[PDB]
Amino acid sequence: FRLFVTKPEMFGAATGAAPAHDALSLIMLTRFADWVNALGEKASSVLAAFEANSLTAEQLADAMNLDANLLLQASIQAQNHQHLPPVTPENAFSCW
Amino acid sequence: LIRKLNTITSWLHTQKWSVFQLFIMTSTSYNKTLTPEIKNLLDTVYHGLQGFDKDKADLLHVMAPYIAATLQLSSENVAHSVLLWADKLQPGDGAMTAEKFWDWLNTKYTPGSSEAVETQEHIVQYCQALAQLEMVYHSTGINENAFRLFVTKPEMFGAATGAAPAHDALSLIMLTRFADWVNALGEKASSVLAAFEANSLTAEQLADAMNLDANLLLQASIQAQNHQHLPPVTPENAFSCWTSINTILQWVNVAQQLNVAPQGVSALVGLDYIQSMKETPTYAQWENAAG
Amino acid sequence: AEQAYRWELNDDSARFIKPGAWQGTYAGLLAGETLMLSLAQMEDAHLK
Amino acid sequence: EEIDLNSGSTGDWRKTILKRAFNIDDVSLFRLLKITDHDNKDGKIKNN
Amino acid sequence: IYATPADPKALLSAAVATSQGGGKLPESFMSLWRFPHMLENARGMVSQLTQFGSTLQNIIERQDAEALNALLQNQAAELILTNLSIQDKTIEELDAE
Amino acid sequence: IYATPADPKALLSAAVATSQGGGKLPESFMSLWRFPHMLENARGMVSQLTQFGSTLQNIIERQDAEALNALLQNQAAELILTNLSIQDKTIEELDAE
Amino acid sequence: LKTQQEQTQSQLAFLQRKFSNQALYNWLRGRLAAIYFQFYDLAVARCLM
Repeated sequence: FRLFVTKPEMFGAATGAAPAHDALSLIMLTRFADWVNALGEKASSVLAAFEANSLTAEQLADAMNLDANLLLQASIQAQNHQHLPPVTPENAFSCW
Repeated sequence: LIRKLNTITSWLHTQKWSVFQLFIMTSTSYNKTLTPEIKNLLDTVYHGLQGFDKDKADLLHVMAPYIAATLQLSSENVAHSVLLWADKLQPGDGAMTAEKFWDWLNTKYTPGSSEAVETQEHIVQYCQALAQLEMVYHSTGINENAFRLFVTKPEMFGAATGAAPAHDALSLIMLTRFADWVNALGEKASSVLAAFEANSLTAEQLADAMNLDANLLLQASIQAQNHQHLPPVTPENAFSCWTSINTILQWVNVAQQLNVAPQGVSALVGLDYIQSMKETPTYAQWENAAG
Repeated sequence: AEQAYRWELNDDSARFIKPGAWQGTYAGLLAGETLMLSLAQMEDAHLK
Repeated sequence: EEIDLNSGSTGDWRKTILKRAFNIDDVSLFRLLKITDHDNKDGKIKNN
Repeated sequence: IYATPADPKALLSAAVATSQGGGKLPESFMSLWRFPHMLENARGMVSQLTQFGSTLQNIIERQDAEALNALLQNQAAELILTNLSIQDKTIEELDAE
Repeated sequence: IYATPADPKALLSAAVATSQGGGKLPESFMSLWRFPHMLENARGMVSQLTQFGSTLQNIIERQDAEALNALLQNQAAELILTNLSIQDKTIEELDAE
Repeated sequence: LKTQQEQTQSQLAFLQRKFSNQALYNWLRGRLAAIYFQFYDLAVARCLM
């Protein structure tokens, strides 16, 4: 919560704007929390890695019990097609 | 391999753990990252051991309650056992020891500062490794002193004698089945495990523990000794080594299942077709076995 | 007390109270008890 | 007919007859013999 | 084909820790008091600190307990709602019968 | 012939103890202090030791209590799972009906 | 019942992040035990004096 208020940038905010207080934003925070609890026990390790740009595919793989290659290929597939917030190797796992 | 997969699968299903629950325990991955929990361990051991002299006391022993403070619900003896196991296993991209660990703490560490020497990674691993072993003690639920015997002398649980205690799915289920065996002994358990420490543990004594006839155990050990095993069974190690006990016990379970003495089991196994290629068993011998 | 100790013996290199009893996580509890160990130690060195 | 009721022994069909008759293994049969006669030092039965 | 709802999933909770550390020791002062008098003064101060410690601790643990208590009351008061409706449906059932 | 499941078994738990012993008495020191003064000094120190004692004890007993609490919430959260699956099978029964 | 699960898990989540943790008492007892041993040695030294 402290991370969100300090660097709203990392939750898709304008980066020059105050962290969001909107219904959309509230649901963002909720789906974030539910996602974290889904991580469960590894969550501290995950969030810690999310603090740095340390967080990667292959590692979230060990966290969510999914195949590493699944997440890596997922990242590739996200990076190739155009999204409203685009995805590049540099921001794929640092920005939520 | 098929036998191994079958056995472990059946065991996990028996004890209600998913494969993942087992992986996080058996395997040597150890994701390196500075978690708040680990930061807290490092802080407690840093401020805790500020003044330490190799001469006055053992490092591990002074250190024990401090890491026990960081891990969830572990006693001091538990923590020490965990440390011996740690130093035996050397868990890191850089092999780790309580000594190397302490060296890095006192040398390069500073509390409440995010940035640190990349060596931390190796050390971070060490920490999660400790937690891992902790689980093994709790997960299998072994007697505390027993767990300590396991880490101190894995030899008596059939290990190589030159190796660090096993961290395997096979050895973990062994630990579980041993714990369960001790609990089957129940009240007599302290007397039993104590006797197993020295060579005090004998048949007739284990007999009084499991409510079985002493002669049943004695005949079982004899019959195990007579036949050749992957780990052989000898009078000297029949009840000092756990593996010999598990074997002799297996002889008991088979015999009690067919409602016959170990004597009968010997004839039955004697009827093996390749083994009796040398001396072909009498028809009359088969009649005897049948009777 | 540490300083007046460092005065009564000519030794000025005496370091008997080390940071930090207080801890950020936790209320900062056990700070006091930890300190009274540091004081007890100081009194031991002084008396010997 | 001498019948070997020793705990650790395989004996004549007679031992087997005793076992079917009583539904007992060699072991419990030996204890049974010990309750029959405490002076029987060796596992022998007169068969009478 | 007869549809089977399959299993009920279990729920997960995250265990996360706070980390805070301090430098921290402030610069010593040279006191015009002799060693024993300052020893016993600082001793007095330390007992007063520890006393505050255990008092503060008690305060927190009691806070946590009153909280857990509030949650319990709130959520029980929420279950009684559905129970009331259940009852409405069973009297409806008796009217059908 | 009708097979009979027979007589559900009891469970056993192990009661085992720790043994630790000490040397332990350290070599005495000769104090430049007179008897009554050192007597009351050791008295003060020992009173502080007993105090650490009762605080430590309280801490242990409360540690164990939080452990028991955690155990309870976990095992109860486990039972609600099978109860949930049961409810679904009884509504399945209502559909059969 | 579904509500009840979300009830219990919620309570359990509390046990996790309530200030009085399992961990808090673990560190608390650990440290206080270390300091208690050291302080015993110092007080028995006094008594011997």
